[PDB]
Amino acid sequence: IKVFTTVDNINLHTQVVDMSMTYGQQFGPTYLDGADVTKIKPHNSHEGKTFYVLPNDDTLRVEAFEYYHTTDPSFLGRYMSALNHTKKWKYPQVNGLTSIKWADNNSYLATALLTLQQIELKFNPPALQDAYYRARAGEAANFCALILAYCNKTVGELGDVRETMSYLFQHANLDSCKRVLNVVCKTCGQQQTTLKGVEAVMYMGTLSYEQFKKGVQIPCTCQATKYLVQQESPFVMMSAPPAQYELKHGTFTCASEYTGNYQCGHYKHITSKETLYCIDGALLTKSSEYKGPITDVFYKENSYTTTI
Ligand SMILES: Cc1c(N)cccc1C(=O)N[C@H](C)c1cccc2ccccc12
Ligand SMILES: [Cl-]
Ligand SMILES: [Cl-]
Ligand SMILES: [Zn+2]
Ligand SMILES: [Zn+2]
Ligand SMILES: [Zn+2]
Ligand SMILES: [Zn+2]
Repeated sequence: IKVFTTVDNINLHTQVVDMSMTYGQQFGPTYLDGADVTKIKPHNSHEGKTFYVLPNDDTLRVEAFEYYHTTDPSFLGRYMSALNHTKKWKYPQVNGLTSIKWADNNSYLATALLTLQQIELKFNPPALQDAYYRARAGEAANFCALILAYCNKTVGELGDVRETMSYLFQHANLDSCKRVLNVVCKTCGQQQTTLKGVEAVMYMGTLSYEQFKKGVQIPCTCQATKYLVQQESPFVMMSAPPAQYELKHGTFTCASEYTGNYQCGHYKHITSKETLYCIDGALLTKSSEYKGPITDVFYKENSYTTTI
């Protein structure tokens, strides 16, 4: 039988396999829709199908770099292992967002996936960008399997939305983003650093974008005030340890609810549309008011300068 071997599922390579030998002896580690067939001999109904293989020549290595933006040999295999599960998850439309039916601890992925459908991101690696597009359109198995691989998580492992968003933002074009903070000490006085890229969109310490513009209470080298002078991003992520927080319809984009123990707990997603919508995977609920344990709030921005 003839088959196609790729690394990216774009450059397909016709292959004349031997039927008596395993894939493993001929190509090296070989996969089919995420399922490892390394140790299997070719069945007949495998004829002319696409198998992913671990880059075993320079052409393939270069093609893998250009599609995934990593040369880590574990990557292809971790991706394939995730996909082998994520492809059996369900991806219902809830309030015109692709969510995930709860399975294999995916609270955090659903929340990241819903959040990503509501903010402006361009992913640098083609495999992320192509899968993201496919995901907003309702088929998201690849996109979730990729998030798992890129974040060094595996199916069932407990995940933080804020770490996940953080890892993913490092594969997105934010080069053009900018945060100017000014920090004020009673004794040291004033200093302002610029931050760029990921560090420009994410702050750990309070949920309220308002409070950040009005400044917050951080330590000094000698108890100071860090305030926000200038923001140039399409959004901001404001994060803090879970605390009872009030969400007011129209003052934020969307948010992460986190209920339970450090790590063992469960993420839900609140999005501000015409009313407040709470998406718990496949389950949807709505109310005009919301008060509950929030850990991340996303906000819309273009260009803010301070009047201070
Ligand atoms: C940290 C983590 C990991 N590594 C994996 C899965 C979930 C969490 C978590 O508890 N995250 C929440 C949002 C969280 C993040 C940060 C501080 C927290 C303190 C108490 C309870 C929860 C806290
Ligand atoms: Cl890179
Ligand atoms: Cl990248
Ligand atoms: Zn090629
Ligand atoms: Zn890259
Ligand atoms: Zn599974
Ligand atoms: Zn000081």
